[PDB]
Amino acid sequence: HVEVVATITPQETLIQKINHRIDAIDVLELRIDQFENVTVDQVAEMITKLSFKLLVTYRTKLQGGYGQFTNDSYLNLISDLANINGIDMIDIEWQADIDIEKHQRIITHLQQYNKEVIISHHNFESTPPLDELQFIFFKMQKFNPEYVKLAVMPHNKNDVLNLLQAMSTFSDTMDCKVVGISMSKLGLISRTAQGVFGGALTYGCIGEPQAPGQIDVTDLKAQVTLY
Amino acid sequence: MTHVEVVATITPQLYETLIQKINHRIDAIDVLELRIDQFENVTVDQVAEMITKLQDSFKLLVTYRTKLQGGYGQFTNDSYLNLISDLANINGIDMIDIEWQADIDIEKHQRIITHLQQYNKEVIISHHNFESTPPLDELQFIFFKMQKFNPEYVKLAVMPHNKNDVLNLLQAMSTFSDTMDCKVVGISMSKLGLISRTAQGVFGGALTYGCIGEPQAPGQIDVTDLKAQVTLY
Repeated sequence: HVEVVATITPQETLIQKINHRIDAIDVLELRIDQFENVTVDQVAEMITKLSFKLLVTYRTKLQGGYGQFTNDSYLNLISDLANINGIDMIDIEWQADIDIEKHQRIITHLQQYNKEVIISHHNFESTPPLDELQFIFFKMQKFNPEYVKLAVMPHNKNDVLNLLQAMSTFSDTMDCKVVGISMSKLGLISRTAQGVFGGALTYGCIGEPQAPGQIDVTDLKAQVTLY
Repeated sequence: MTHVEVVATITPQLYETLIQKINHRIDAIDVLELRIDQFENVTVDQVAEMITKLQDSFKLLVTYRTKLQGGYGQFTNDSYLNLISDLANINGIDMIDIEWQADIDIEKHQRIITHLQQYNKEVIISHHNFESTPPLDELQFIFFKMQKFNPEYVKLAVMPHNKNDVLNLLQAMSTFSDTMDCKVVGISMSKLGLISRTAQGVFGGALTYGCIGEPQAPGQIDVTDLKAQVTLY
C-alpha cells in the first residue's frame, strides 16, 4: 500500500502539529538542506527530539533544494548519515554525470547499516518524454536501492499521463519500489492516486506545501484511503 | 481549477425521501440523470409526469439504458429508438442519452439525433463495455465514430483489468479533448478506475456521474463527495 510522507523543514509548535496528524503519517521526512553548515551531530540532535519511519533528505540547490555542498561534502554527509540509528530512510540524489562507482559504494554502505535507500531525481522545469522517463528510472534502479524516486514538472496533460505510465510499467516489472511525482496542481493526481499505479510513497505537507502540488498530509491521507 | 459538471443518477419507480435527498444535495448536482430503463413498459407520458414532479437549479437528463449495454431496458431496438425519439416532445428534458454500437443503422441514428437537437435537446451518445477496455487506439476510434453524429457529448465507459486500461481510457479522453470540438465523457469503471471519475476535469472530461444513495454503476460514489473531489482537482 502507499505510505504518506509529511515533509518538514525545521531548525516545538511543529511537534504540536505533527502529533496532531500522527494517524495520517507513515513517514516523516526531515529535510535538512535548509540549515547552513549542517552536521550529522546536529541532525542526530534533531531526530532524538522527535509510529512513523524517519526519512532524512538533503536536497541540493541543483535539484530544487537549498543545499550548498560540494559533490564530496554532500556525498560524505550522506555516508555519515548512516551512523544515526533513528534514521530509517536516506535520500541520495541521482544525475547521469554522477560518479557511478562512488555512488554504488555509498549506497551499499547505507544498506549495510540497514537504512532504506531512496535514489531520487527532480526536474522542476519540465517532463521528459515517456521513454526518457522510463530510462531515468532504469539508471536509478541500477544501484538496487529500496526506492527509486522521480519528480517532474508537467506542462500539459500528457506529461502527467506519461509520468503515470512510466511508474506503472516500472512497478509491473522491477522488484524495486517506485515513486513517481508529477508536480503542480496539474499533477495532483499522481500524488493522490500514487498507489493505484504502483507508487509506494506520496508526499504531503504539514501546513504550507513544501513542494509544487503537495497538500496537507491529513487530506492526502484521506485521499489515499479512497483509492 | 476545472469546470466538470457532476451528474446525479437516480432510478426511481413511477411513484418523497428521494426528492428531499435531491434537495439536500442541490449544490453538488449540476445535472440530474433520470434513468428510466427500470420501468417495465415505461411510456413517454409516464416520464413527463416524473419530470414535472421535479427545481431550476439543474439540467435534466433522461436515460434509457438497454440491457445490451448494462441496463434494464428490454425494449426492442425499434421501440428503443422510437422512445428515444419521442422524448423530444417533453419540454422539461434538457439532455437525452442515445446509445451507440458497431452494428448501428448510421442513417437512422443520425435522423434521431438531428431530430432531438432540432427540438433543442442536447444529445449524449454513449457506449458501454462492462467486459473490458479495448486498446488505446480502439478507444479513440470509438470516440471518433460517435462524434461523427455531432452530438453535444460523447460518452465512453469501459471496464479495466489493469492500470494501463485506466491510463488508456484517460489518454483517449484527453487526446479527444485537445482536438475535437465536442464535449467528451470518459469513464473507467470499478474502483480501479475511480481516478477517471474524480479527476475527470483534469483530463478534459465534461461530466462525471455519481449517486444519491447506492452506486448506480460500478465505481460511483455520492455526488457530495464527487462534488468535493472535482473541487479538489
